[PDB]
Amino acid sequence: KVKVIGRNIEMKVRDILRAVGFNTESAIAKVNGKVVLEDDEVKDGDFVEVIPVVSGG
Amino acid sequence: MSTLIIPQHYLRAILKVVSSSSVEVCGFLFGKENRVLKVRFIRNRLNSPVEFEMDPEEMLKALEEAEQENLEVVGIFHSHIACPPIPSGKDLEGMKRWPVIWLIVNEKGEYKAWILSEKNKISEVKIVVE
Ligand SMILES: [Zn+2]
Repeated sequence: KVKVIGRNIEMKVRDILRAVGFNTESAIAKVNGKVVLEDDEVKDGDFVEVIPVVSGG
Repeated sequence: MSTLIIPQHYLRAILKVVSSSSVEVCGFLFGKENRVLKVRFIRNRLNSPVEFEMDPEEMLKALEEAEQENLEVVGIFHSHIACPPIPSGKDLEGMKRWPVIWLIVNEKGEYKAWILSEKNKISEVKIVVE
């Protein structure tokens, strides 16, 4: 239930981000198609997309 | 991919915006396969001449908009200031998370495009200006 876009590979949202390799500052998340903040509660049957923040130099 | 096809008026506009910016510019190249059909500039929230990070809200709105239009992200573009358009080690990590074509330009009008393979090796890609 965790899709990270960019590579396109398939509790609160802060842990699901750290579980897939990101934090609040390096990715933005949306649950069931809706943006959510870091300590927003995640439910058992919801669909999450992790959007890595594009960065470089 | 192997080659980037980008319309001249988009490339010229990117170079003009870069030529007068004191900070790094960044954005998306949207289209089909290797061909650019739309461009979206995105705020560099670091406001910095040496690094860039996309505003997350602007980024997400741009990707959702492109999805509605049935467009893929063909590539990412950003600028260097006072150095050649070669990927840096900082670019390497962003290319892992967004493994599409990376177009790099600078304020002198130079531009080159790059891609990161699955073996995490960078290769230059040819550009056709349409
Ligand atoms: Zn760079």
